[PDB]
Amino acid sequence: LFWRAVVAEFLATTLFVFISIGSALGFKYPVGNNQTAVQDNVKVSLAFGLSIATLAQSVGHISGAHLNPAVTLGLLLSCQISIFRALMYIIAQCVGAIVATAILSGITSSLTGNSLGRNDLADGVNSGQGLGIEIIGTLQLVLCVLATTDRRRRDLGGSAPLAIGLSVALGHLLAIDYTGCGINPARSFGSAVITHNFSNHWIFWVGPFIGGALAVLIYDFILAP
Repeated sequence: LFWRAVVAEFLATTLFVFISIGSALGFKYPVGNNQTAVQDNVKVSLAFGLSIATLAQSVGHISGAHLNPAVTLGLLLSCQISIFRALMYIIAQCVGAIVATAILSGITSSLTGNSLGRNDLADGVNSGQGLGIEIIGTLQLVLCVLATTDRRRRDLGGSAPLAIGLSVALGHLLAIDYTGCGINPARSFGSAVITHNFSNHWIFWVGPFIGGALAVLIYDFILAP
């Protein structure tokens, strides 16, 4: 049923976001200077992608397992996710992330103020610079998704969820640390709501939007017909 998908996406995002920040957080907690002075990212990129690949099987069976308003937005233009479906879907995806961080708050305290659960730009990375990164990051992800819903040389065989998550994993490998790999307004927002915002918030929300649109532009018009 229609409504079932909404809750499906909702819970899906909830557990997904939890795992994502859970890993990154996980390495940094036991008594400061021992292993995680600055964590070993490959684990983090992995979890971030692997997660998507798994629930994409479980929940993505019905809802679609978008877990990303931007991806849904890109899909809106091409995949035609219905004028009304998109709106509700984004609502469920957005709110779910919030419960995720909320539930994770009940852990420990060390530094309240700077980059804790949320992503931001470090040192010599001007906002514009940060913008292009996310633009491309999402552009990649959307490209893979639209790609999965069509014939392809020796067709994918069957590991569709794995392929997409791997695409997320790659998109992650490039900007996981660069921009905290936003490419998903839900992930950036969820963290933003609990700490509760910062002016730099626009970047991580505008990039995926513009990037996804640019992505379809390439496939739809030049790489589709």
